[PDB]
Amino acid sequence: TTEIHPSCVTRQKVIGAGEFGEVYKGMLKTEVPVAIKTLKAGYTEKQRVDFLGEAGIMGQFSHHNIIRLEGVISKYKPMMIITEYMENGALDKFLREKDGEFSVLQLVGMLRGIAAGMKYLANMNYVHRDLAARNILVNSNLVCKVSDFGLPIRWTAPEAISYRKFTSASDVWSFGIVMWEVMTYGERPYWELSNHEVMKAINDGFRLPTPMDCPSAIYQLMMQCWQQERARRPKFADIVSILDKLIRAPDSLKTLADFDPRVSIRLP
Ligand SMILES: Cc1ccc(C(=O)Nc2cc(Cl)cc(Cl)c2)cc1Nc1nc(-c2cccnc2)nc2c1cnn2C
Repeated sequence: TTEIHPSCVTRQKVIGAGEFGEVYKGMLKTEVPVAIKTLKAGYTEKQRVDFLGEAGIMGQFSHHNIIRLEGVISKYKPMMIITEYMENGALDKFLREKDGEFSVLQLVGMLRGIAAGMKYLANMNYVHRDLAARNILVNSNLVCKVSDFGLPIRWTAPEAISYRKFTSASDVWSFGIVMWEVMTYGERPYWELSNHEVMKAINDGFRLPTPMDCPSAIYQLMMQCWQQERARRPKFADIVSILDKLIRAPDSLKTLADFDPRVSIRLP
């Protein structure tokens, strides 16, 4: 993993928290903006193994839709994981702050990118376990990069909740939920239902209703991500292929799924 000298890093502002340290925005000289996760004095052996292990896995990833590791500081303390900086931040907040501002084709493009990143992770034998819009970063080209900021009942497949079976197929369930987040501009899955009410609804066969203005093909795809039987869900290769074909024949997205009105307004 590329080792960066501390003199090349300037931490500027705190942007969040890590396992045993803080996360910062800063600048890297070689200035490019970067995000910086630190491991502070007193960290345990297990925290060090997990921190350096995370850096090592991130260093093996090279994909347009996966956050890119700039380097690591391991030879000096505090230790640091340094990534590219994504100007538009996390996707859930981004869409909530830009409600209605994008075209259907732009939104589906986002999903294609997320799906390509997930196909790569799954092929690399990396199970994400926490896929949600809050863990996707957006750059100034609208490119979505799968990330993981650490800690999700509403996003998690039934077998993962029930007996802790996390696989790329439970990640597919989560991707379905991410599709719904994107097409709703960041609505909260299942709205005010409690965690127990969500699981009961899922077990009894209910599923999230179609978003407003949602292409029929897109709702059909998210519905197939939520099959109870794990083996029946599409693989990420299937998802990428479908999304790529829909984008390349964009008239395919003009057919919309019926939106079930929660409210009726009667006017003459
Ligand atoms: C520094 C860093 C370290 C680790 C990871 C990461 O994704 N690790 C990872 C991903 C995979 Cl797919 C697999 C495995 Cl093994 C590990 C990401 C970053 N970078 C960012 N993080 C945050 C941030 C904010 C608040 C709280 N925590 C983080 N904001 C950012 C970043 C870039 N731009 N912005 C606005």
